[PDB]
Amino acid sequence: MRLTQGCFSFLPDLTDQQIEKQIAYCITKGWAMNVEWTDDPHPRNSYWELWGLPLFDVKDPASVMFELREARKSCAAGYIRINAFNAAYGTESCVMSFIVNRPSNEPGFYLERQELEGRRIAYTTKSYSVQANPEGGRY
Amino acid sequence: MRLTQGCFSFLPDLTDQQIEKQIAYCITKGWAMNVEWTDDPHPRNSYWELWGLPLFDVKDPASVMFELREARKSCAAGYIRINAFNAAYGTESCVMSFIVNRPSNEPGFYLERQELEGRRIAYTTKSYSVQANPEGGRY
Amino acid sequence: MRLTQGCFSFLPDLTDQQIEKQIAYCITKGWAMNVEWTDDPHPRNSYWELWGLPLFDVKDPASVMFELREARKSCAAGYIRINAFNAAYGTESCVMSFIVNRPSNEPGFYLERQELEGRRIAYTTKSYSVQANPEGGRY
Amino acid sequence: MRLTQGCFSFLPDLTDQQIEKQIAYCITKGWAMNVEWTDDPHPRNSYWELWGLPLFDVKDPASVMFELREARKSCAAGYIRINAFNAAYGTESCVMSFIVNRPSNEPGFYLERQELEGRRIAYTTKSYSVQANPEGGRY
Amino acid sequence: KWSPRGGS
Amino acid sequence: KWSPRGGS
Amino acid sequence: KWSPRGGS
Amino acid sequence: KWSPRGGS
Repeated sequence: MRLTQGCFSFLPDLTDQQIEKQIAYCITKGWAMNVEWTDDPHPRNSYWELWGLPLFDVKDPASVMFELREARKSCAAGYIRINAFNAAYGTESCVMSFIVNRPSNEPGFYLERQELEGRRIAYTTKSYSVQANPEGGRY
Repeated sequence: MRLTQGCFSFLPDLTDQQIEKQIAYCITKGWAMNVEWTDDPHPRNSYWELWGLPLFDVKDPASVMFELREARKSCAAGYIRINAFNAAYGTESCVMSFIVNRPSNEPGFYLERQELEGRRIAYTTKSYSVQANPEGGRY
Repeated sequence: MRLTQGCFSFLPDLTDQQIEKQIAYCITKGWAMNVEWTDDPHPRNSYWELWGLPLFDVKDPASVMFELREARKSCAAGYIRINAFNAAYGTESCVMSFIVNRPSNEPGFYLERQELEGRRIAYTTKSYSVQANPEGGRY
Repeated sequence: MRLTQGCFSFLPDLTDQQIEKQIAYCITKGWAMNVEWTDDPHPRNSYWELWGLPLFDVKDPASVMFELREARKSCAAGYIRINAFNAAYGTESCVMSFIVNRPSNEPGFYLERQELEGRRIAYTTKSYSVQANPEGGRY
Repeated sequence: KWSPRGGS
Repeated sequence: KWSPRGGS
Repeated sequence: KWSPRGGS
Repeated sequence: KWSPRGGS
């Protein structure tokens, strides 16, 4: 299965030239950029692991491209994403996020159904990779 | 274990001639026919996967038999079922459903018991095939 | 681990002569005897599988011994137990129960702890044999 | 992963000479010492297994060192800890606890998320070693 | 290979 | 083969 | 060896 | 054999 989190997941994996252009668009706005990693893709897993501090006043995509290259050869198999933050009054939140690295294959998830009162069910979403191996060796 | 969902599961697997006769009975009533597939046989799994659109005005079982033949050679190991729908005022629901293809072997299910207040138990039914492999490779 | 259900589980496995004596004691009271089997030893698993009907008017332990011998060579690896019932007004319930056959080895159980309100925990007891294989192939 | 329970887990494993000094500090206060073992490291697992009775009036660390040596060569792979108790009015509780033996490697834990009312989640912490093998053969 | 390993 | 694999 | 064994 | 199989 293909994980569909992010804004461009219905398009093929993007090339390095494609990635650089999107970065160039966020810096022209004045946004701060950062890179994150994880091996637990549950949709409610809000905090991915941080790769260094956010690049606040960097004004050249080459600096962002370099950091992503490092993580790629340094981190274990899993997922990597690039985010952009806007600290303007009225926003003070993230304004863009897309995946930029995936594992060789992802088995996906399945549902568990606990029966409670009347006809009500309490659902739990479960990951095949997580349940099988500890962090660092899931993919 | 043998899954007992459907109207003829206490009888041996039906032959192609047997299946054709039941189809001929539903079309003489004017019902619409469709074919579905799944690899998760939980009794509360209401939505199986659809194989094309329902055949509304087909008036010859040969058309239904052909579609079933295709699914058999196209879909992965699992279960296949044929349903008949009646859109008449007062009904507007399914009026027949039977299994027409099974996996080589089905391990079945087991129960988990969570203890709550007093002597009350919250039960959960679990499938051996689902918990072991992702969709597409369970059988 | 050794399962401690039954009235004589803190004593070594009983010999056939030992079993026959206990049966002789229950029939002298006028009780009805029966034999049961299971491969799920959860302490809240109330209904084991029945081996034929209860022997109501049998007045010779040899009849009970014969039936147990058959089950031993017929049933799959697991547990077997003998029960005695008293239908007298004021009782109408079981009055004796002991294990008479065990698997080569039993791994046991472990606890799962769900955290709810404040410091409360909802506990669930889980069997290693059950979670691993379907009924018929657990031992 | 390294389990961080205990007062000195952010320091390297302590040598025998280091351990003896800490024991000498607790006896100078008049405290009672004991040794415990477990193969289930859940943070809410309050009762570890006891190794003999507590040493109440022993006034020489050599007695405590000897007992720890025995457990090390007698118990299965897992964790061992030393505790000190103060029975003075106003306390009557443990006043020190540190780990003194670890398994060759520990995979750690993962989280399960059950969705309840609104946006509330009920969390459960799960151990890889426990879920895989019975007590005695987890490490 | 990953399908026959489990779920007999 | 599927019975001795698990549940020692 | 413990990573490819499960989670295909 | 049943201890090193799982729980690396």
